[PDB]
Amino acid sequence: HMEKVYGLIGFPVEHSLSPLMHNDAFARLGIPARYHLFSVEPGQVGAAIAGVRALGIAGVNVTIPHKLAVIPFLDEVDEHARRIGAVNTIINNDGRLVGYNTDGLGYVQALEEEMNITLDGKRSDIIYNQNGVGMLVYQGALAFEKWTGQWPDVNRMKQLVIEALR
Amino acid sequence: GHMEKVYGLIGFPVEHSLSPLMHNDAFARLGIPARYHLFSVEPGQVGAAIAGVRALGIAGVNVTIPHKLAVIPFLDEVDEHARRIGAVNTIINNDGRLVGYNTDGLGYVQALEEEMNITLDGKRILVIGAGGGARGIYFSLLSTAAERIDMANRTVEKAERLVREGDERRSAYFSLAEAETRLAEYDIIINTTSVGMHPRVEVQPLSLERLRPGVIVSDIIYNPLETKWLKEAKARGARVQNGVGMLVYQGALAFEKWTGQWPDVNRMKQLVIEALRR
Ligand SMILES: [Cl-]
Ligand SMILES: [Cl-]
Repeated sequence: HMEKVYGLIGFPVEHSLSPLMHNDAFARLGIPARYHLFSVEPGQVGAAIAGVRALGIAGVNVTIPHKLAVIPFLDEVDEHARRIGAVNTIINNDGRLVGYNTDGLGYVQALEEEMNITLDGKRSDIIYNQNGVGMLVYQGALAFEKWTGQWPDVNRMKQLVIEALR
Repeated sequence: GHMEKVYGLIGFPVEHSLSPLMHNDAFARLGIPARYHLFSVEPGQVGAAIAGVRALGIAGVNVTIPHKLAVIPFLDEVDEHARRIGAVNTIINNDGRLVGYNTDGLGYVQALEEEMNITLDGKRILVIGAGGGARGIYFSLLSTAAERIDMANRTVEKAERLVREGDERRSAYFSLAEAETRLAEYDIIINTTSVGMHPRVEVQPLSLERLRPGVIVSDIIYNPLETKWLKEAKARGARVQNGVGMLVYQGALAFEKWTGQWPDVNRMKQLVIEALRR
């Protein structure tokens, strides 16, 4: 079968662990696809996004330093991402590119699940190299769910991440 | 873990390709951090796709119908052999600079010499058809020590035009009718037309009536794995070859151009044949 293409856009991206967790998750769920790393120099972000649409790449995550840069090139941006003024997740719907930001929701969810608490109280270090691991995994999983419609096994993603960071 | 490099095919359509099958298996057997994908590119979306290749850092892509001519303006450089053919089927991305090549000719030739264990020295060759699928083969054959490379085509003027681009000292142009009458004058006969290809199988590129026994009859068609033409040639005592080899060597040459390593062609043929017989 023809696998769909996904990946991470950023500069640098070579040491990202997103491929590790996403690819294991695709396989686990029998999803014909692969997650890659796209090193995009500042100045070519416009061409990278136009490139995503033209090549039919299914979707891409966006890390430093393009979260803000990709916005003018999308066809639609989620009100939340607009407000934040940053996008870390893009999906290509038959040519229409929509931007989302799962960094926040991801931090929150990973917090209350890893700490087993509820923010309704006063209402951790995101650096993973509480860890930022939970955040890395959850923001990715939210993106994974947007693309595939399936919520991946986060415990497995965390396990692979941690093991690698060690 | 290492960053996988991205390769793929651009065209419209691309889903039928066997390149992923071949390349992904080769990357695995050789321990190469990479994957070959399929990228559908609509006519008029070529400039954006190429710009994408540069921006995203895609290592290389093959090009097929109907973009082999259309991609040229977006390339920084085009190999001399590809410029002569006027089509690019292989692009390598050298850290931002795109160079195009065409593996048609060498793919065919190298597969012929190896599969049939022969040298082209002094061979009298007849190429049938004068289309894009024949230009690479024709030009590469001219670079060998073949005795002659003649060309036959239904519309003789197209063959004449191509021969003028060639030598004219070792190559003459003929109509299919003329070619059939002098079919005995050739050591190797090559069909580059799609006559006999799926689904219109019960027809042949040209009559083998005057074919000599023991000569080589080469058909680049690989679907079916044996055209009516090849079957009859075998019956007439000819050594035969379908296009599987060309397809494979086209892939191997691009693969080597990209990685610097020559893949296992027998393994590639094995997978290809299985996919075709499926
Ligand atoms: Cl012409
Ligand atoms: Cl072929």
